[PDB]
Order: sequence, then C-alpha cells, then structure tokens
Amino acid sequence: ADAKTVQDTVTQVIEQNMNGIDNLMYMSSNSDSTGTVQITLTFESGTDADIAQVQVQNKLQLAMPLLPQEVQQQGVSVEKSSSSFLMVVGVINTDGTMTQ
Amino acid sequence: MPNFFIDRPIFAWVIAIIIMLAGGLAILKLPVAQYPTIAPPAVTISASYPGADAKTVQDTVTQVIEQNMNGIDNLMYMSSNSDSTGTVQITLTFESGTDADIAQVQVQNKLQLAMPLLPQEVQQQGVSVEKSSSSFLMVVGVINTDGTMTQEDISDYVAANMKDAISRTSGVGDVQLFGSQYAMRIWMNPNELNKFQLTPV
Amino acid sequence: EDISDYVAANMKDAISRTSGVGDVQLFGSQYAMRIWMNPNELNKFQLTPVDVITAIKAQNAQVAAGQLGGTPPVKGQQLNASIIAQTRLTSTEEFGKILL
Amino acid sequence: MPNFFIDRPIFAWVIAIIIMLAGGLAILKLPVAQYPTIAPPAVTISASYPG
Amino acid sequence: TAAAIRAELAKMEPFFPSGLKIVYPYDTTPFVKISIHEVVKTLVEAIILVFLVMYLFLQNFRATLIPTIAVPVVLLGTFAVLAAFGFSINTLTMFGMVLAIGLLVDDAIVVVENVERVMAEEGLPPKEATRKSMGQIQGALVGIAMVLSAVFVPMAFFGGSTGAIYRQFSITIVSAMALSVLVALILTPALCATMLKFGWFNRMFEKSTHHYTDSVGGILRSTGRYLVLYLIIVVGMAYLFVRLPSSFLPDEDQGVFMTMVQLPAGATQERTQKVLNEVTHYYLTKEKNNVESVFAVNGFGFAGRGQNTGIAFVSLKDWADRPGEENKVEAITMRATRAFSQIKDAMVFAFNLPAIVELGTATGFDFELIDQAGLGHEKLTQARNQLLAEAAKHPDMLTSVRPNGLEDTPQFKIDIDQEKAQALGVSINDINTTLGAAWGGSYVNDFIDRGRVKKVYVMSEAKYRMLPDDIGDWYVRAADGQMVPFSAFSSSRWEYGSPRLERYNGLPSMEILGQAAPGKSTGEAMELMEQLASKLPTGVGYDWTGMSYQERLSGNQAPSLYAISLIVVFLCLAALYESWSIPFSVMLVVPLGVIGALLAATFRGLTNDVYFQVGLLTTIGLSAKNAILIVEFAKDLMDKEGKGLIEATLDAVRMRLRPILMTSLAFILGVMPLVISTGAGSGAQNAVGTGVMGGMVTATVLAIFFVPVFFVVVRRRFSRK
Amino acid sequence: TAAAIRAELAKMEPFFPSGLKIVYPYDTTPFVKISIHEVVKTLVEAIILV
Repeated sequence: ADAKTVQDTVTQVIEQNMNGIDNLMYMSSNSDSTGTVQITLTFESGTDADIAQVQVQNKLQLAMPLLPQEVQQQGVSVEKSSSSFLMVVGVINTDGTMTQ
Repeated sequence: MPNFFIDRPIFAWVIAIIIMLAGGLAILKLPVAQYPTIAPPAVTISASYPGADAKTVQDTVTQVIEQNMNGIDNLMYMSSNSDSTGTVQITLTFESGTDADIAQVQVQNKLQLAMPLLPQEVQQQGVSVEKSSSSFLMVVGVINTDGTMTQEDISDYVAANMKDAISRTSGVGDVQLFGSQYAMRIWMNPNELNKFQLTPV
Repeated sequence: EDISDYVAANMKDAISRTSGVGDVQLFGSQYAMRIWMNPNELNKFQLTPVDVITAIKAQNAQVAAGQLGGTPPVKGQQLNASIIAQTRLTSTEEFGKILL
Repeated sequence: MPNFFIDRPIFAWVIAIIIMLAGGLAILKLPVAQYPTIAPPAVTISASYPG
Repeated sequence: TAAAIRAELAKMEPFFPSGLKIVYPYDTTPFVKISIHEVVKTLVEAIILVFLVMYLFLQNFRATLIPTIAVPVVLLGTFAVLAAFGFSINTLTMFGMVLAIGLLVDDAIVVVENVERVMAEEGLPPKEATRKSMGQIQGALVGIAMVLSAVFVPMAFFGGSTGAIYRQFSITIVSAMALSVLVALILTPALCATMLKFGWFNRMFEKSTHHYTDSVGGILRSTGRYLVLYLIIVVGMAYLFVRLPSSFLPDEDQGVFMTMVQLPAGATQERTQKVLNEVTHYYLTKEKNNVESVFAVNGFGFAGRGQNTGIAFVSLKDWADRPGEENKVEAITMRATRAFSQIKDAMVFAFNLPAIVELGTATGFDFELIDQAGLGHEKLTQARNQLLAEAAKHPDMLTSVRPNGLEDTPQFKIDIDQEKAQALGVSINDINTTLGAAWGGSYVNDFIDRGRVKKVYVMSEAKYRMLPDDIGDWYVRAADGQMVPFSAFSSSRWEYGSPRLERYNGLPSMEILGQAAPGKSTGEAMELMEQLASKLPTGVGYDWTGMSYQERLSGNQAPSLYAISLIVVFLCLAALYESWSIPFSVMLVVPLGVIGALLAATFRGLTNDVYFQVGLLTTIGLSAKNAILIVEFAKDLMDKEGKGLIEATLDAVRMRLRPILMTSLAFILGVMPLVISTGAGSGAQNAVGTGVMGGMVTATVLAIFFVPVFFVVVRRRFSRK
Repeated sequence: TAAAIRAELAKMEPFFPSGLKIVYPYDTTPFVKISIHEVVKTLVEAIILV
C-alpha cells in the first residue's frame, strides 16, 4: 500500500468509529508505507483492560463492513499493548540447512 | 467514656478535626451526580437501509436481528419499532442493577451473528449498538456570526471536526447531529442519461 | 412437522428470552420453504438447480425503492410517500408458479 | 454479660425478640434452591461450517 | 461528563472558521449544579439561626460556640461516611442532611442544656457539672439513637424504582446521627468542660415555666376531657390522611423544556418547518421575558427520524429573573400549549420533563397491543381500533387513550413484470438499481474531503423524483442497446401501507398510551383496559411496558413495613425502660407531630411527596426523643429518688421545657427559608419546609402539655385494680 | 426461572391453535421442592427430639 492508500482506505474509517468506548485518555495511530496500521488507544488509570479491549474491539466490528476486502481478509487484530516482556527463546540452526 | 476526653481534651479537639478533614477530603471527590441512578439499563441496536421502507426495513433486518436475540441476562423486554424513513431502532431494556457494560456486550455477540445476513447496504451503512439514556443530556449550538457560512456548511464543519471527539469521550453515550456532514453528491438527470444512452448503473 | 413449526416460530423466541432461561435447543425445526428438485424432470427442460436458484433469487426478493417527494425536495412539493417496489413471496402458490 | 440482663431481663428478652423478628423475615424473601452455585463456570465457542 | 464535553470543545474554539460561535441551548446540567448548591446554602445558613437560638437561651459566646460547632462536625463526617458507603452528594442525600440538622442541634443542646442546670445545684463546678450531667444522661443519648434508627431504616428496605431514593435519606440520617453520639461522648462533653461557664427579659421563661409546671398534672383531673382530646386529635389525622393525595417527586423548574411538533404522517418537510417556526416565534415574541433561547429542530423524531416530526429546545432565564408561578415552566408551558393547539393544524405541544423520573411517575400507562397469531398489520390496526373505540365510551372515569403515529399512509406500488423486461432483453438488476438509485439514494464509495474520508451518493436531482409521472423519465439500456422505458415492463397503483412497524418482544405490536386523568385510580385504568382488551378478535394479546411494567411491580407495602417499625420502636423502648408498659408513654406522641404535618401540607397546596416522610419521620422520631427524656427523668426522679405520683412527673416536665422549646425553636427557625423559597429547586425545598415547620410547632407545645398525661395515663392505669 | 417459564407458557396458550397441549415431561424442579421439605421437616423434627 502506502500511507495515503492506507490512511484513507483503513486508519481513518476504522478510527471514525472509536466512539462509544468507555474511559479513553487519548488515541494515536500509525500509517506507514508497508501495509501496516497500528492504532493503540491508552485509557484512564485503572480501567479494566479486559473490558476496554472488548468494546474497542467490539466497535471495530462495525467498521469492518467499510474496510476493503484486501484488509478484511488479513484481518484486523486487537490486543493489549505490551511490546517487550518475560523471556524470548530463539531457535537457530548452526549448519546452514534451514533458512529463516 | 466522656470522662476521658472531659479531663484530657485537645484529644477530642482533634478527632473532630480529623473527622472534619475526613469530610473535607471526601467532598473534594464525592460524585455530585444529579440524583441517584434509578433507570434500568437500555441498549439499542439500530441499523439503516437507504430509502428502504418500513415493511422492507423490517421484514429484511429487524426480524432478522430480533430472532437472534437470546441468552441475555436480566432482560425485561425489547421493542423494535422502525420507520419507513429507511430506518430501524431496536431498544432492549435490561433489568435494574444489570451491568451495562456487559449487556452492551451480550447484545453484540448475538447481533454479530446477524451481521452476515443483513443486506450489504445496511452493513456499509454502519449498524450500531449503544448504552445511554433516551432523553438528551445537553444541546450544543453552533452558530455563524459573520453569516460567512451556511446551514449546510456548518453541519459539515461540525461533523468533520467536532462530533468525532464528542462521540468519542467517556460518558458521551450517544451524540446526535442536528444536520449532516457533506458527501459528494451526484444529483443525476434522466433526460440526459437518456440522450447519451446511460442508466445510473 | 406442523406443530414443531408452531413452537418454533410461535413460542421458542420468548421462552429463550425468558428470565433465568439460558440457552434453549429445539427438538424439531421451524418451517422452511422446501422446494424439491426433480432430476429427470429438470433434465426434461435443459435445466440445472443452478437456473432454479437463479430464479428463486430474483423472483422472491425485497427491493428498496426510494420515495416520491424524496429526501430533499424541490421548493414546492406537497405529495410525499414511499414507493413500494418488488417484494417477498409469502405463499406457496408463487414459489410454485416461478418462471424458469 | 450476665449480672446485667440477669438483672434487667426485658432488655435481654428484647434482644432475643429482635434477632428473631429481624431474621425470619429473611426467610420470607431469601432465595431458595437445592444447591447454591456449585459447578464451575464454563464457556463454549461454536463453529459450524457446511459438510 | 458535562465538564468534559465543555472542555473538549474548548480545545476546538481556537481553530474554527471565522465567525463561528458555540451558543448553548437546552442544557440540564446547571440546574442540578445550582440546585444541590441552593441546598448547601440552607445547611450553611441554618447553622447560623441555630447559633442565635442557642443564644437567646444561653446568652454566652464560648458557651454557644460549643453546640453550634457540633452539627458542622457531624455533618462533615457524614460526607466521609457517605463516600465510604460508595454514595454521592445529590438532593436526596442533602435534604436528608437538612432534615437531619434537627437531630444534631438537639443532641448537643440536650447535653450542654443540661450541664446548664446542675450549674444551678453545685454553685460553681464545670467538670463536676458536665460529668455529673453525663452518666445521668449518657446511656440516655445511646438509647434514643438506638431507637430513632427504625424511625428511619425500615424505609429504604422496600426497593423498586423508588426505594433507592428513600435508602438515601435512610443512610444519610442513620449515620450522621451515629456521629452525633460520638460527638456527644467526645466533643460535646469536654470542650463544654473547657470553655463553658433583663429583669423583664430573662424572667420571661422562668416566670412562665411554673405557669407551665402548674397547668400540668392539674390537667385531666375534675374533667378527664384531655385523655379524650387525644382520641380526637388522633381520629384528627387518619382524616386528612386519606384526604391528602400522595405523590413521588414534585416536578421542578429546571430552567428548560422542550416542545414536540409531530405533524401527521406524510406532511412535508417544508410544512413541518412552518409549524416549527411560529412555535419558534410565539416563544420569541410573547413569553420573551422568559424564553431566552429556542433551538428549533425539524426532521428530528424522538421515536425515530421523520420528515413529519420536529423538536424545540426552549431555554429560560435565571429563574431569579422570573418571580411568581406564572413564570414557572409549569405556567409558561401551560398557556404555551393553549396558544398552540389553536392556529396549529398539527398536534404541537410543550411540557416540562419530570425530574428524577426516568420513568417513576409519568402518570398513565403503556399498553402494547400485540398480534399473537399470524394475524398481520391490517387486522391488528382494526383490533386496536376496537379497543380504542370502547376506551372512549368509558370516559366515565378519567381516560385519554390513543396510539403512537403509525397511522397508515398512501404508498405507491410499482410492480415490475420480470417477463416483459427479460422479454425486452432488460435485466431485473439494471432495473432495480435505476429505480432505487434515482429515487432511493445509493452510496457508491468514499471520496476524500480536505483529509477526512467522506461518503459518495448517486441519486436523482430532486426535480426528477416528485410525483409518480416522473417514473416516466427513466429508460434503461437493454441488451440490444435500445433505450427501454419502465412503462414497458411495469405498472403502478396507489395503496395504503405503514410508515412505522412496531414490534414488542418479537411479535408485531402497537403502542397505546393513555392515563387515568384527575379522578380515578391508575389501577382501575389498567383493570378496565385489560377488561376490554379480552374482546378484540381472536389472536390479539396485549401487554404492559414502562411505567406500567413497574406498576404491577414495585409497591412493597409501607404500612406493612412501618409496622415492623412499631414492633422495633417498642421492644427498643421497653428494652430501654425495662418495662413492657412504660414505652407507651412515648410511642403515643407519634400522632401529635404528623398532626401538624398532614396539616399545612393540606393548608399549602402540597402532597404526600417524599420529603414529606422525611419531614414526617424527622418529627415522628424527634418528637419521640424529647419525649423519652421526659419519661426517663420520671421512673428515675421516681425510682431513684424521694418522689413519685406526680412528684415524678414534677421536675421532669419542668426540666423538659428549656430543652424542648430550644430545640423545637432551633430547628423550626432554621427550616425557615425552605417553606417560602425563591424559585430554583423550590419544589423540593418548599415541600420539605412546610411539612416540617408545620409539624414541629404542632408537636412542640401540643405535646409538651401532653406527654405528661400519657405517662401517668400509662403506668397509673397499669397499677389499677 | 421455572416459575417464569411456566408464566410465559401460560401467556402463550390463550392463542394456541385448535387443540394443543403442553405436556411437561422431564423436569428436575419437583425434586428440589421436596428435598427441601424433607430437611426443613427433619429440622422441626430435630428441634422436637431435643
């Protein structure tokens, strides 16, 4: 894709719909040139995470009808923001047989 | 007993004071809501089918949604009612006490199962589920003093720029818009489409 | 398969929306508008259920139609009403008389 | 404790009426069933996509 | 939420086009905001009158600074406790403070008011007095409190749309009364052993006291007329009690209302506006001394969009600018409707939404009229039509039965011939789309407007879609390229269809609103309706939803509760005096107070609203508290003394004067404002205020010469034979 | 919930077609109602022996 062809096919749209969701602080969003769209949404101090992720998510569920078919096939996931935790096992091959 | 503080005061003269800050603090942060909550929760799916028409809205969407509404705890009644302005509103009054977050959830599981049967046009239209009072919190006036813009220009400004965050602000259960945001409009003409041998298709 | 229909489309909905009443599995099946293909007799007309389906699909469907005195009207306008267009087959005679 | 009440039994007796009076209403608008919530909760997903 | 909206907006303001202001039509926020704070003013200020009464009776500073600094301690503590209890500040939870400010001035008075005597017994000893006074008083404070609880708590034990409204008074006061007793065993004792201690002036009471102490006992003697006088004053209430009608919450002037304007089905947008205007104008011109703004909105259905309804948010002035009931939302909106329903050919009308009444007392009933069998729309119309019909013949009782705006309008079929069309090589698809693209909009996909994705719709220029003869313009290219016109594969015919389909609970329904107006009982109406709702052709069921759901459900008998309160006020009392007989001395006051209140409430135009029970329980109980201390001093000044018969009652009713008259005039003169109040939130204030003040005076004196009789009447008539 | 089941079921009879019965086969509710009479009775009857 690319940023416009993503910001206007998907990140918008999607985002014109985060309305309804409870305790929300603010919401930013990326649209870069590789087909990716992150759209994290930080929420007031101790709001229940399990319940915010619902609605956020739950409320995505109504924009999909307006996402384009290329995207709804890859599927939009929703999850809880942590990107760096517990341990990270690595599996290498030290005899050039297996590739990435 | 009293005796204690009778001889030794300044130990009662501090209870009172602590006790007082107690309600000092507990006032800074006590919710001054209007009055207690007494109204049962109510969710409302509400779809819409462009210039469809009442029997058509409803034999084609409303029954479809209703049918699918079950296993929903604490539900007193539901009541579809839906206009021939191409437009539906199903409002489910849950019990009293019921956790609105959840009902709102519960509802959208089952409604989810209907999405795949609605008419595409009802889909793309955008179908929605909410949890708010019927009666309006407050109205927000948007007026143009220079007269430098029109009605149509405002309902735009307003949608492009202000609904957006309102719609999205905790406790803003539902925003209506007293107008409409703009859209490219292709007011066709038949005699022409006719001349050049063209159909809206 | 006469009463099953009754309970299903006359009583299963409220019961299952009844208080305390969790899930509610029905012994029996609501009324379908069952159309039974005939193999040789379909053949007798150079016709596959494909055409059959085709038919059904345009003979028996609802169809939005707009409104005389539409949404924004010309300065004057008095008359305003819907425009019921094509529509669903409620009987079984029609399902019988569909034009293949 | 005793020595009071034993001297002053109305009050005593009074306490005994209240408890009973109080509770024993909670018999008239207290739930009833066989077992309370005993089994653990379960949840079920349900797919179903043609033969 | 309103804080946030209003500041969200804030972040906007700096960036919109040129001359683009946010004005502020109908907002409900500030009234709540002013409202609970107009009540705050009351407490704040009634802590002042109480400081002055605690003066004309005491005449010191620092000896006054002590009982007046009690309530403010107690109150503040309540707010903490409230918060503890996950509750909020709001009307109920405040009046319950106000009504409670009785229960605080008193408990303080009482104590210092007693260490005031005994300083007429011990020459000059502060600590000795306050201490001595305690003990011979401390286990008495504990008990009242342990017994007033019950004059409160058995309410807010009957739940329903209501109950939770009572639970707020209940809790507020059950506590905050408890804090009273901790202040009482902590603050008020010491501190009044810290800073404690006109011939035609002072001498007023004292001269007029013996005159009281004389007039007593002497009573009911060579004419037993007084013990009869009770049975009179009693049968006194019960009458007036059934005469005084009851209500939930007294509707108030929030400073804002709205006006409906639903024309009949199929009107035009352009007409709908006409009606709106005029409303917009009437308010503008006429009641312009009141109507500060008018946000006219047309197309906006309260039960769903429509070219035939509209709404008007009207917004008043600062109340303060609109004195007397003529400038009340009630009157404003009374004549406002008479003016409409005139010159208006549509069912216009204005009304003030009932505060706290998210359905509680919307007065009347919803009767959804369901189609229980394969019936259908037409039949059902009919079946309603009948039930609606009879409704009319029984107007004997107060009724006003009717539907909601699903009146069937003319529709214009257009029946496509799938043969002629394929016969002409037209597809059905191509047709459908053309029909309902030009006549029904269609939104193809999304263009972009200055960096905001927006919608794109194809549709017919208005002028080529306005009457059935335009369906004459659309041709449609066939597979031979020949342009073919609808009137070639189709044909149209007017008919009747419905602009709304109701369903209720999955079955087709039809809503029938209706009330039993002034006269009969909301339970008759229902009854009646149910009655004629069993005729209508076979297949037609019915049901309640809404105010009527909650009628047949949520009514958890009061008296049936308030009895469990007698039993507990008694066993407590007994408990306290150790006598299965002394306590009637006190329970018997009950009437002497509600005698005042079921009056004044009848004298003023008032009801049995809440706020009446609160000001009914706050006396019923307070009254029975000053009565304890005047039945406690006997059995004591009797059982633990050289005295007895009337010698008991003697210095008892004698000592119970200064305190009574002081509290009773500490409260009353305090609730002053409440009674005749300005205008904002008045509703609430006035009703609180008239029920108390006029039920205080009526159990202060009319009880002061009256308990004593009881007491004697009580135990003397238990030693008879 | 059984009390609502039947309560609703009462609502949908007045309209039943020509001759339709609502037999109540398999129900584990009369059991509860009993195994509570039993204990509740052995209670009074406990209270008696002591």
